[PDB]
Amino acid sequence: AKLHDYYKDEVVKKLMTEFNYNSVMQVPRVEKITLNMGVGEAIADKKLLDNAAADLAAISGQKPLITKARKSVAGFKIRQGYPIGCKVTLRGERMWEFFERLITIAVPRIRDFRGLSAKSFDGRGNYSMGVREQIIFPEIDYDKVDRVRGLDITITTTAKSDEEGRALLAAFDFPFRK
Amino acid sequence: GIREKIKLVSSAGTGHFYTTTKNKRTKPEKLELKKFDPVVRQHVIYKEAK
Amino acid sequence: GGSTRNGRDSEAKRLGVKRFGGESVLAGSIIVRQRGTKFHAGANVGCGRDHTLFAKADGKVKFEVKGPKNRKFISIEAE
Amino acid sequence: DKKSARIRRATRARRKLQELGATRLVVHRTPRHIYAQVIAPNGSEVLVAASTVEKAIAEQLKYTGNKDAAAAVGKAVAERALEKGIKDVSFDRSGFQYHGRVQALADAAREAGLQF
Amino acid sequence: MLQPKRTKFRKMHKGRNRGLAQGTDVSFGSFGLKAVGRGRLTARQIEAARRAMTRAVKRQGKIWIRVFPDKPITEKPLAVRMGKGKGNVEYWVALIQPGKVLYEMDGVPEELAREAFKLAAAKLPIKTTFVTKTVM
RNA sequence: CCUCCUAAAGAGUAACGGAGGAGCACGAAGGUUGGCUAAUCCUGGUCGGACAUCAGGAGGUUAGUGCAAUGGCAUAAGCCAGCUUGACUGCGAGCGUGACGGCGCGAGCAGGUGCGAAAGCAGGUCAUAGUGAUCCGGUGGUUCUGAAUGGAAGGGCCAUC
RNA sequence: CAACCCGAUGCAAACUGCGAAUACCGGAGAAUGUUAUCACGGGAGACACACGGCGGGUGCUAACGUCCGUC
RNA sequence: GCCUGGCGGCCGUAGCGCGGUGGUCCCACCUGACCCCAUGCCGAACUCAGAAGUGAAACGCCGUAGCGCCGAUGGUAGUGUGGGGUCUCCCCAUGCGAGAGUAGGGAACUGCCAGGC
Ligand SMILES: [Mg+2]
Ligand SMILES: [Mg+2]
Ligand SMILES: [Mg+2]
Ligand SMILES: [Mg+2]
Ligand SMILES: [Mg+2]
Ligand SMILES: [Mg+2]
Ligand SMILES: [Mg+2]
Ligand SMILES: [Mg+2]
Repeated sequence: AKLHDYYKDEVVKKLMTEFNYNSVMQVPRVEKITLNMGVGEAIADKKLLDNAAADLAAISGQKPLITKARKSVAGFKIRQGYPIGCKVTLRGERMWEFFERLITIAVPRIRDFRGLSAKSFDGRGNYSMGVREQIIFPEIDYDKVDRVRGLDITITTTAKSDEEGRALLAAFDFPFRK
Repeated sequence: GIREKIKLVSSAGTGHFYTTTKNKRTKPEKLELKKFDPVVRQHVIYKEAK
Repeated sequence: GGSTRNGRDSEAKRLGVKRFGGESVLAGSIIVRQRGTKFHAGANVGCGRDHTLFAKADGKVKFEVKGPKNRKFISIEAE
Repeated sequence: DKKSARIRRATRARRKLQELGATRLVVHRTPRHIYAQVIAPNGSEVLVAASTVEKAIAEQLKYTGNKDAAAAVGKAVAERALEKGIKDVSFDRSGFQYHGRVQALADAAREAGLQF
Repeated sequence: MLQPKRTKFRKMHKGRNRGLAQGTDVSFGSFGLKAVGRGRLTARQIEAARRAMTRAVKRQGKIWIRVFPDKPITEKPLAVRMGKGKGNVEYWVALIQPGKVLYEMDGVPEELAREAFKLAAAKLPIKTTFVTKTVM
């Protein structure tokens, strides 16, 4: 909860005045990181799936949820069932600890990262940016992996607006781009 | 069709038995499930089922 | 040419409209292929496999309309 | 609404109880409290009741809704619904997974004498 | 030359009319043709009339057609026995009844519109009349 | 044989009338207990593009239903999982529907099951198609009968091909 | 070039967020009706109908046409 | 009587939207989570032990008629029996009499038990 405390400390108040909030029980709280990584493919290999899973199982201290299809009406293929991903949301402590893991060592462990999207947000006020490629960060070994990786990440905050979404993260150490 | 008829026999010495169908083309495992044996008037384990 | 054929009788309907003698279990309504057309309620219920409004204990028939979203509902109070 | 969900879960048996028209023993739960009441078949008038929201019980209680605390609540409605000449009733966990406090109290009213 | 692009069914029962349509008064132009009689337009008539209608107004103004065929109407071949399956959809009729609003004009003098719908009802079974916009 | 219209708001109705389907499928796609709920669009997201997976918002049975159509379904019958064998045996108040043969619905009772803490639910599948009477025989069971008597062949009865 | 959506206008046997007359089913009541009603049993004949009215399929809302419902 | 919770009646003039609003009573979030129990990943949900905080969300109220919804009187359509004209349609007598639309209504009402003022 390292960064978690920071929220209650530096954050919250920063927003309480900047956003001029009336109740501490309003300040846009951080509502679990999601993580997905729609590996897909499978068919060709099928093993790369559990690979993309084991990879996530490392990126995160929890257990990957190898998701399935749904519509089946997919040109690519897919038939109702059939593996195709591994969301794996974040759990409170592990969540913030993760929010710490990255932004402090992940985003830092770049490839050429010269700023971060300031519009990866939504309408409600939630951000979700793709890493483009797993930076090999604290995962099961480094030079010991497989054909690339990459994945997606979403924050999702109680922010009533994308604007308020900016305040959050901004109060933290979100590198962003400006 | 492809659904052959099966004869679930009683594990008890009684010659009593049940009848139904099965798709041996995909379910080679001999079916058993336990039913009621009128003769002994007591439930038991019925067998025999392609 | 294709056009032809058709099912047989298949009555299914109200055979015990409103209050009736309602014996131990007449029918009150055999309008199969339903649940909402006629719902099992009151002293009467059953609603056999073929969605046939059973009708228990002897008495009169009511034919009501209760619960959220219309819902006919049949039952048999005492007489 | 997490509440709107719990309702439909019980809307089932709650209808089954009506079907049989048996005096059900409702039991609503909440973070800080544990309620209980024996409503009549008609589901309009309640015969008895006993909830942690009543001083008499709260006093003798450490913390409202503490299992062993959400037990006397049942033992109470029990006798309370026995001196009334009431007995042999149906339990309605009202959507609450029969396992925690609701699990208890039920054994309380059960042990107390209630038939169910 | 005006029929439905699709129909869940190939043939419709004979049926019949019952007078008094719905489109009583104009609600698009300010003139138009009225029913006055019960009948049915072979859809080919509605077009035959439209052409005469258009080619009279020169171009000025706009026109409307509140009537539509949608009705199959079959026919049985010549030398062919009876009762051997329903005939084949030959054309498409447009059931109309008294009060029915056939067409409608607006951007053209009533003197023209009038002397235009006449050159229309000439190519029509049902006896039509003339109508105005009417504030109500 | 099943479904809709024809069919005039009970049942039922004809045509070489207008339109489709069945001759099966499932040891789970049955039972129960526990839990879940869509289609579609918008927006924002590595490879993800018309169309995979993810996040939110709108949406509300327009999804789904093993297979036609109609009716039905959120207490879901629709979906997931645990454990199971009630797709049990003998009966059956009372009804519906047939000229008849017959077909259908069925609470409750007796014996034994299963699932559940429990109330309770289960006598196959959401229902309505998935079917062949009789005879002549085949198989298993039965101390019913068995042409002088004891057996036996054969016959009956029950299950079944 | 145009669907979706929005407002204005229609159409439907296999459309329905509405909805009659009315028929039908059951209950109570008076009057009337040589029991008209139901059950069982002896004897039947009859299962080519026709026209007209009304509601329809089919035909051309043709036929002293044809196939139903009903009088 | 004011407010709140549980359970029902009746199910749109009871709903939706929008604005205001209530709190450490009740409720809600909320805290903590080895554990009971739970996640085809997550203490999100269920589940347990409970502060600190806030009514923010939800919920409950109140106001508001923009979207629902209820909805006549009158006229219109249809129709039973009797009669009449008639190209397949319609008229008259007389009973029954819609649907839509208009007037207008309308921001639910109500019982039982419990807890706060
Ligand atoms: Mg009928
Ligand atoms: Mg996208
Ligand atoms: Mg089926
Ligand atoms: Mg009729
Ligand atoms: Mg004959
Ligand atoms: Mg004849
Ligand atoms: Mg005849
Ligand atoms: Mg003739």
